[PDB]
Amino acid sequence: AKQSMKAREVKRVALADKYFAKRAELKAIISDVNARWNAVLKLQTLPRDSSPSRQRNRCRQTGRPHGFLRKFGLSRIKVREAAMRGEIPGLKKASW
Amino acid sequence: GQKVHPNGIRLGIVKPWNSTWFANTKEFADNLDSDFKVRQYLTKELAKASVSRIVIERPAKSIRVTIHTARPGIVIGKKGEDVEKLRKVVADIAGVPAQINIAEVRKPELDAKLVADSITSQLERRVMFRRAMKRAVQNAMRLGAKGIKVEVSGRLGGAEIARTEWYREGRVPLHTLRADIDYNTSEAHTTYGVIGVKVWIFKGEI
Amino acid sequence: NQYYGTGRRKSSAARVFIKPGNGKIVINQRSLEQYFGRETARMVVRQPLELVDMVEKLDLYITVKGGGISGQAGAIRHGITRALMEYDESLRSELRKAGFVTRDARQVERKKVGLRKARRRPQFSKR
Amino acid sequence: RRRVIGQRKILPDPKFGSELLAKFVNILMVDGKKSTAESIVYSALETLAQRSGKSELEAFEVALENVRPTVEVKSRRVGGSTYQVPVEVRPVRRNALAMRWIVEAARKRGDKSMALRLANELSDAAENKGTAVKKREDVHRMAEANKAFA
Amino acid sequence: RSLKKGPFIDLHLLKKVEKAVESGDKKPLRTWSRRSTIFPNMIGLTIAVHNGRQHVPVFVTDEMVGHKLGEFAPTRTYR
Amino acid sequence: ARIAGINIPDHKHAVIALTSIYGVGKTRSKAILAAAGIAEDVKISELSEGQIDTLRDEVAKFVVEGDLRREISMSIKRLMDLGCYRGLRHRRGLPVRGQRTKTNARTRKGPRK
Amino acid sequence: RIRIRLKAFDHRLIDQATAEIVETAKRTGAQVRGPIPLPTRKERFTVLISPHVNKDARDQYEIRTHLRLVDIVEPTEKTVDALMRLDLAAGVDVQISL
RNA sequence: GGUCCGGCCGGGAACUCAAAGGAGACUGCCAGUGAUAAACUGGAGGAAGGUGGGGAUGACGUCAAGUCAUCAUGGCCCUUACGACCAGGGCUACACACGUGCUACAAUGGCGCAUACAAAGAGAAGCGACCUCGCGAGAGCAAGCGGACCUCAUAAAGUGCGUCGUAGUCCGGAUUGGAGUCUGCAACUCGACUCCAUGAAGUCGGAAUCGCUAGUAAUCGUGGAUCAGAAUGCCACGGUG
RNA sequence: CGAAGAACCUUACCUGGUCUUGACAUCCACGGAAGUUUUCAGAGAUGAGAAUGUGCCUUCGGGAACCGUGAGACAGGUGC
Repeated sequence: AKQSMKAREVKRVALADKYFAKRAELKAIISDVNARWNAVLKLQTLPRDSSPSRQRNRCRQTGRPHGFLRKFGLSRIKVREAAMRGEIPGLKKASW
Repeated sequence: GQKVHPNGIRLGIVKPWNSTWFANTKEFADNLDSDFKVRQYLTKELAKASVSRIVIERPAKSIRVTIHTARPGIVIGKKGEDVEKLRKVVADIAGVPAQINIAEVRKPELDAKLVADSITSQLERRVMFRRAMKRAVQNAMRLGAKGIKVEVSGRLGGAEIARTEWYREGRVPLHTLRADIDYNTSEAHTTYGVIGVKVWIFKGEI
Repeated sequence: NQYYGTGRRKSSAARVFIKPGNGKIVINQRSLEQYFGRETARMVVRQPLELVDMVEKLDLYITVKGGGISGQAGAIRHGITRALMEYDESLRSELRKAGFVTRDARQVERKKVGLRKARRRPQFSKR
Repeated sequence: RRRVIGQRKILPDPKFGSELLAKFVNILMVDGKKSTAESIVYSALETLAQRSGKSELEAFEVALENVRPTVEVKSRRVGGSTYQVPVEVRPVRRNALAMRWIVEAARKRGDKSMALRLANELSDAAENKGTAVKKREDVHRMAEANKAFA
Repeated sequence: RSLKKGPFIDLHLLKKVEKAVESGDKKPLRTWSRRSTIFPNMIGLTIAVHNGRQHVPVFVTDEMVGHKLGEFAPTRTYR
Repeated sequence: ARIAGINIPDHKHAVIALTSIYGVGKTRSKAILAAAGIAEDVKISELSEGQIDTLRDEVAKFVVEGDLRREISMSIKRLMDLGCYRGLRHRRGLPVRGQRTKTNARTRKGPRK
Repeated sequence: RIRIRLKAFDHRLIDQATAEIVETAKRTGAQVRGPIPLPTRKERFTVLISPHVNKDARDQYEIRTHLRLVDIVEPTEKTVDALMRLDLAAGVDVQISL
């Protein structure tokens, strides 16, 4: 994903905290898991366009939604490249 | 790819990684990204001296700025004012404080990264090409080494078609696992493209 | 107060503690047909042990865990050969010509990249 | 290949003991299921055992050691033949061929249960009829009728 | 396919209803909202649902609110 | 009886033959048996004088036969009249499950030709 | 009743880390433990070898991360050494929890 | 030793187990052969002999082979834009063709009961026991655990019985319909899962062609990652074999 | 196969709404502590309000963050 595409998502993840902080428990719990008709709807759908569902995440370093490894902050190329120069601890060619 | 260009299995057997820190399994990611970002800003503010290689050490409550150079004559600057400032930058990206560590000497003929960025500066001033890598390998054999083998991409005279710049002298085995293969990369930023640079010194046996 | 022999077979590793005696056949406070699934293997693995003779020189008390069903019965073989060298070496030798003092020289092999099973490289037709 | 092939240990039948009978389990192994195999074996043994004399090992063993071939045909351009030349096989591979053919022969029956199928087929091995036998009678027919060295 | 038991009533129909509880038909309702499932008061109207290109009016029936109203506009055409 | 829909098959288990009762199937069978307090070890062949009642009674509680085959097929035209996706896809023969009509869908298009 | 988690990648490092602390721990209590090594909480990946095409060749990396716990079971006043004063390593979970 | 028979309790560190540190195997030794060269064939001892097994190990090179779309970048071109931001659609069309997989065509079996043993990984926008409710998926209640502890987990084929009898069926599950579940604001083209029904084609595949030399093939599950939420995919682990 | 699951967004593509030193950067100048919850209208994108918070330092201007505007050098390009 290109410089711009990353950017899009940075601002999405930023705005996530302005629809998910105090707003978070509000958006979810206090608004779901029973409570619940034409009310619940228009409340919960506050923009439609920010929620953690809508977070596409990607890397913090080079983006792209394929290849991704959320658990470790790393992605396809950003394993091989880095690891080789020894920029990720612990990694070595596999032999389990 | 020719070979798999190995040097990360060779920090997996001998000599710790160049970014040793510990984190929890999903706490990894944060600690990760912050580090590679910090390393980048670090290498730019640290191109004033010849980078042998930065490495970092983080016990997750401080980070350690552990640049090694062939120009600690610049890294000091005047007293401790120099590096002081540089630490502040660190503090921004990776949110913890930092402490400066020593830069040791061993001659820029030794350790592969010295011999990289040097020949690269030459090439970006558009001189020697064939003779560029060569002068820096007669250097490295002069004192020390048990054989150096540089490889550098083609494009002699600045020319369009590449034809590989390859000279070795001595011995560099490149599959040894009692090994002492130093390796770093540079890339030039010529007015015609990108010349990848590769330096392989077999300093010793272990 | 016991005498041991090992039991290392393909994933199932086995404690084997001999009381010298005869007249038992127990394995896990259970017995063959109570502990095994009633496989075919378990009946079979009495034969190589009767060469230098058993349940007439030793009581069988076995406490195996982990690994396979067959692996298990296997592990008996690698335990009783081992407890049938601890009294004389005459035993041992006919256990090595039996090939069941030898630890199993086969073990489950890794999948590799490009392989769909442990050594099955995808069928094609593209020529 | 360098050197020549080794041999590989196989365990005989536990209840009656015959390597050859166990090599018949191997031949009947599909799905890898040796378990579900050890059923069928005894299931066919008894059928045999009642109806036939000899041993119960020689309800299979002998009966089969006469509808096993002694010639297999391949071919090569060595001898100056383009044709299928007889090959006197090792006694062990004698077995393997017949055992195999007999087992194809009970999945060509819909005579209910791979017990009852394979059973009555092997009872007719001593009676020398059944399309299991007739494969021999096609190999050895070719070879001796169209001999082209040996 | 399913609606769970949370069908979307939608808000961009909500607005329509309030401009349709004093008026029957007066226009083909420019409604980009597809994921509706409309109240009876709005049934009997030409709800012009958006189909990714231009809207198409839909003479709703009660059996077109068993399900989304988007489904009753083709969003591709085959020939 | 043979009840609603001609034939009830026999020479086989009660549950089985009950699966052949045009809208009764695997579960729905043993569910009538459980109801009517009766076994499946016995065949239908034996047709109990108890079971004979519950035949019509429990298949009368389910939508089955003509009744079901009506309603379903009434609803294939229902949507069709309203410009539904589910609708028009039935008259091209097409699926509604998002299936592969780039490659497959040879029960919707019929077989390879 | 004390879990001090020493957790690092390669064992040629965890053992240097063990050995700088484990000395004082000798004196410490009368029911203190040696380094209990646990099984390995292991990770390992496979990521695609190239910027494009194929998927029969991926680069395989590994990364053991075995988990020693010396421990200092049965508290004394001397615990402070091997807790804080002799350990602060980068590559190892420094654990000051009792 | 206790037992409220469970490593549940203390106790014992023997044992497995983990997994750090060693021990070892080198054609070293025995016989024969050979040139009384290496080596070869057998042999012993031994867990293992003669690249031990499996990884990682991609030579110098070739294909202007792929990748300006991870990223980098020389030039060129675009600049109230092929930029930029959003809603919807299209990425999962289709009248077709081809490739790589999955599931069957059956009693070496299917379904029903009960029952036999695992290995390796995962985890605080998590996995989620328990108990309650649900035919069920699962929901409600919530313990426990950031973890050889607890939750995922009950391994499944297998086995002993019950049956069905070689029928397109008691096989097989496609299609569709209805009913429902879950993640979300919301599953319309383009979600998966369950529930019941409907019940497909198919009765082992011409011509041809490929895989696979052993813990493999075959077959049977299991776990992971990406995952809000969609694995017959990939990636890994064992079972039988 | 890239794609370690493509419902929306992803997403480059298309149709429409819409913007033009900019969605994303640095640098210079101005205003305003940053901000907070809402209203109306719009499909939303947004656009304009309505109330409320008055931070770090000051030399009292300025800055340091941060937000809009202005002006350009530039910026953007998964364009070839």
